[PDB]
Amino acid sequence: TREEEWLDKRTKSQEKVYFDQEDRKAMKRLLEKLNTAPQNLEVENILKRYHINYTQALIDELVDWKTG
Amino acid sequence: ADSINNFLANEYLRLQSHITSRALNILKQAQAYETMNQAALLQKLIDDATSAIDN
Amino acid sequence: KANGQVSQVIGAVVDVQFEGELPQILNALEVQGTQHRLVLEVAQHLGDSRVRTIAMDSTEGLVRGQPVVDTGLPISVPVGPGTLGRIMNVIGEPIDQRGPIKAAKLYPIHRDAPSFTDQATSAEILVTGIKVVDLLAPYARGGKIGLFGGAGVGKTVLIQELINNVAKHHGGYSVFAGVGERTREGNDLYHEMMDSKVISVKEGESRCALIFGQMNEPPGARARVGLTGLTVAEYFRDEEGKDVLLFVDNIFRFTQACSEVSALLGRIPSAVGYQPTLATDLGALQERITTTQKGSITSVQAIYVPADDLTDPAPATTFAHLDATTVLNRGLTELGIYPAVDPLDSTSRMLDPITIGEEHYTVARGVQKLLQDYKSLQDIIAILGVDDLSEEDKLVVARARKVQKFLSQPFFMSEVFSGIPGRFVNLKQNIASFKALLEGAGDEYPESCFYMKGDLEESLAAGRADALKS
Amino acid sequence: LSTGEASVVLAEKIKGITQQNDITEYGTVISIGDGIARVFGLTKVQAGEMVEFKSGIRGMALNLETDNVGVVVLGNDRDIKEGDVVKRTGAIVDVPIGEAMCGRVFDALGNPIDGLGPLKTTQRARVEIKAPGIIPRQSVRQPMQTGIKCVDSLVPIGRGQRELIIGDRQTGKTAIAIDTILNQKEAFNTGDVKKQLYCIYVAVGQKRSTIANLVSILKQHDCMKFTIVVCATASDAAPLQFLAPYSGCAIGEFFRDNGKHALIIYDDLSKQAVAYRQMSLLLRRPPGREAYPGDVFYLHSRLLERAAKMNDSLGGGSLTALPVIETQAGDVSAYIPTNVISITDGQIFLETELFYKGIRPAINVGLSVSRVGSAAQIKAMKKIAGNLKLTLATYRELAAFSQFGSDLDAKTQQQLNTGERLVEMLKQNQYTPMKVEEQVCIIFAGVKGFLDALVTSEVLKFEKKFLEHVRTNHSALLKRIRDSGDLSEVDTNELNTIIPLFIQEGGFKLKA
Amino acid sequence: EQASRMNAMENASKNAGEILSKLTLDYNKARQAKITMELIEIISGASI
Ligand SMILES: Nc1ncnc2c1ncn2[C@@H]1O[C@H](COP(=O)(O)OP(=O)(O)OP(=O)(O)O)[C@@H](O)[C@H]1O
Ligand SMILES: Nc1ncnc2c1ncn2[C@@H]1O[C@H](COP(=O)(O)OP(=O)(O)O)[C@@H](O)[C@H]1O
Ligand SMILES: [Mg+2]
Ligand SMILES: [Mg+2]
Repeated sequence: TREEEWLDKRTKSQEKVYFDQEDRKAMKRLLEKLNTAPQNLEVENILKRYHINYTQALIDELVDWKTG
Repeated sequence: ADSINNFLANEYLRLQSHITSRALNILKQAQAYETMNQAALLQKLIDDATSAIDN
Repeated sequence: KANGQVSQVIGAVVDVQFEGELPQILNALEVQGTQHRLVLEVAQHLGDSRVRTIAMDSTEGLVRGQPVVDTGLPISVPVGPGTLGRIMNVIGEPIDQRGPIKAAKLYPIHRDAPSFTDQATSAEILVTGIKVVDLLAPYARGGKIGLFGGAGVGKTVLIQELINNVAKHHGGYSVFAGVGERTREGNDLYHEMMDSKVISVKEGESRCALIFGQMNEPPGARARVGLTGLTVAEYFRDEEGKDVLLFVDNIFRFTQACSEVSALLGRIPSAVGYQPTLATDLGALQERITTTQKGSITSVQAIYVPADDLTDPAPATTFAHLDATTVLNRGLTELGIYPAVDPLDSTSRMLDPITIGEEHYTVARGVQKLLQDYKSLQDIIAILGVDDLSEEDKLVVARARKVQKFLSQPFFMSEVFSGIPGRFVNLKQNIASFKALLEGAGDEYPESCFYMKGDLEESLAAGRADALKS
Repeated sequence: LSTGEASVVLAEKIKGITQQNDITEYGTVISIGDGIARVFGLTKVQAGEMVEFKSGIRGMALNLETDNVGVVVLGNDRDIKEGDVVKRTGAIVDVPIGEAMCGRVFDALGNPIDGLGPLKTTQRARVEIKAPGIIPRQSVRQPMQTGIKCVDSLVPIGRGQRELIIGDRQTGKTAIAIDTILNQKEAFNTGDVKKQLYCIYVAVGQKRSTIANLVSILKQHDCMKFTIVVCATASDAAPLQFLAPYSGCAIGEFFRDNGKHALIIYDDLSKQAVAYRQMSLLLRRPPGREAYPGDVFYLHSRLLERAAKMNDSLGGGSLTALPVIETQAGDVSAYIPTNVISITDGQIFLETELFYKGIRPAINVGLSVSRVGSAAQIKAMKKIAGNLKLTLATYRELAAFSQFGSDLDAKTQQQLNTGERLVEMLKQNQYTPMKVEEQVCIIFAGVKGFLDALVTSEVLKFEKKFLEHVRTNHSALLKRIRDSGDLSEVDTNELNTIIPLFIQEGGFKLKA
Repeated sequence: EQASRMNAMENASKNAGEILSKLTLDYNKARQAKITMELIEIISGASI
């Protein structure tokens, strides 16, 4: 004879099921929201010392090469 | 051919373990009886002492 | 020269027959001829030069007529920095096997509480690193703190966390008095403080004192070993105006030990079998643990709730003496939330809009009202469910669970059990994190991320990480 | 050693026998009733000292009063009469200890009741001795395998802790103890002294017919060679039931102080409190709440606090205690159960509902807890034990929604089914202990979700067939899990691939 | 549906009230036994 436990389990059970589906929607909504200078100077100074022609495209690639 | 070779191979070890295990158990089992005979002999000595007291 | 002599020995109660100059009550008597030092505390004068005392050690081996020496003063224990970082016995003997204890002098364990005119009460927030505590039940430096918990609820581990967070980096000294608890926990704490460098063998270090009255000790010793630890804190308080951190283990064992012998002492049992002097006996200890003009003592004492029955006389009387209260609930542990601090039952004398900032007080009540409303909805939700509720009620239940789950904080002492490294939360980040949730900052993200997190930012980053993972 | 050499040493030993007698004070009994004897005179007598009556039965002087002395009869008090003689022995109560204790059945005092022969022992230790300090102890870091899946996985027991087997009558309290003794038998046969665990069974207030059946089971499985049974039946006087727990505890301290490991099992302590209450009430002492003495808490605390894990400096020995408590109607709020729970480390709650619903061992994992936690479990166990608890936690919640019904999400159906496999998996029959490595394999398959395929009623039989299949074909895998005690990645891949494969090979009910 | 639901709640609420009243009687009976048990303990201790 324990009715308090019955109500307690029913509370946690339905809440978990209800919020379990809400978690899916929350993950999808936040997931959909997530889906949508100094290094340039360092390389440029090096190219200056060798007095070689430098272009922003080359510097951008070298900068991207450093991060890669 | 590889399943037969591995079968006889592992089966050969199992037989080897069977013999050595048998040869070891028979030895330990005999030692157990040997200790029992020794205890029985000495137990008689204690039994003789107790009977002497009664007399 | 021994004046008294053993006349009656029953259990832990021992009577001494004196010829003349009876010793005052509470005096310490030394029995001669015992394999171990036995001390007897005078408690009652029965007349005819008879005195009834309680034995601190096992009475087995005693003999009627054994000479007893009168010291003329109550049980005196060594005080001073020599006790820092060393385990001591109820009678002052070192049980750590590190040698004798050096003390500049010996003070008695019995003294009158400080007067009211020189009380010098003060309120100062104590950042313990626990967000649930620093928000709902703030602690006051120099005021009593109570940890009400049942059998196996997490109060022992919580004390260890407070030590790891509060005891260390403390200019003043600290005292740890463990009475009535199991001895296994004592060995663990000693090794823990040693590894954590809280205590060390090198002199001039180990700014922390340890006192143990574990179960292995017989009755009477567990009821007075608590006074031994207090005397150490009193020395560091009066002689030096330094803030002392007194970490008292479960104190219910003190009042319980008194009842274990109250029957043999002649007292009539109370409604629940306790001694009639429970209020006075407990009051004498609480009144002594207080801040004064000389120094201040921030006492962290735990109260064991037997059978989870808060109506017991022992804890019920303790609430009146405590400044900050921390009632542990067993329901939270079933859900996995730790620390299982009851937000509604837990209260703090510092929880006043005038004492603390109005924003801190506002966020505190906002969480309490939110949880209180959610608890009422449990009834209707059990039959109809959250779906049948209105949008207003749905949001209340949604945020209430997220806030309730967010209260869970993993600490360093819980790593072995959970496996997640501890974390420290500041008061500013604590108030800001919950204040943002109350406004609905985290209502969008799932409630799963608001579990065992330190700050709100940590929960959001974890939520985004799970998104890219799938 | 030759027979002649041993006989000469035997004769020489009998020659060197000393016997000294000194003047021993004696007193007369003022009154005798209900086993309590009031003795006149007999001064200079120590508390708890042993005294002998005219018939020859012993006594313990507990109450030392200025007028008389209160003595308890350690046996049948029919022959005692007014004015009889009472001789003080001069030594506190003690019992024989040693290795010869294993394989016999003794009483509270330590006398063997098996009838085989006299006890050949020379070491006697005091029954009541101060427990170890704080330094001699050591952190518990060794697992005490009981052979039960739920226990070894959810409530791990480490050598040196104190676990409480609390439950109602006929709830499987003794079954748990028996399964543990049977499990340790294997480690005793193999030459692994680091895992041998001497078992001590203390019977307090139990019918002799039941104890007789208990001993036969041990001999049936050959597990009595390392078991010690202390018997304090109901007909036995209350002091015997009061000292039997401490008596058996002293026998355990022998192995503890000698760097060995011993397991002591205290039967229902409520029966001890009745005997201790009876012994105290008859002494005219003031009773406490529920008629029990005031220091009843100190009784069990002093007893259980001795069990500890000694440090390496003293030999590294350990003593594990498994006290039992019988509840009237599952009410743990009573006085005695509440105290024992606060003294022990962990407690195993037995539910009568779970028992009749087919959940045997009927263990309520929701309330059961252990201080040592995963610190005792092996590497291969901690990893799988962690996820097991979480999965079972969710299942207990969705139990109510099953009644609600009318819909079920895909995931909830899986979690609901998955949890059902674990509950059906943790079930175990009586007198059927399982090896630690075997449990890892079965428990592993459950958490991974492989058991969700076959029908629940077939999971129990799959356990037997699966383990047997592994023991024969995959023997090296079991050896690694045992020796190393860790579940390596190579074993994970191999185990993860054979578990689904085996289910498809054998003839089972695959429809979920 | 609403008609049958209303009747169901009426019968359910009726049974809920009857059971609640029955337990109230047992609660009072248990209260008296509690006072008797504790009272005898206090008298037993005061006797000696
Ligand atoms: N796990 C089990 N599986 C199958 N049968 C069981 C199991 N446990 C107990 N039984 C049966 O329950 C009866 C004995 O119960 P058990 O002795 O284990 O509980 P108990 O609490 O120790 O009883 P008591 O208090 O009288 O000593 C026997 O009929 C036994 O077959
Ligand atoms: N917040 C918590 N952190 C870590 N472990 C906990 C926590 N709460 C409970 N435990 C569990 O509680 C049990 C220990 O209880 P404990 O703290 O020792 O109570 P007590 O203070 O009375 O000794 C352990 O089994 C442990 O698994
Ligand atoms: Mg504790
Ligand atoms: Mg039983």
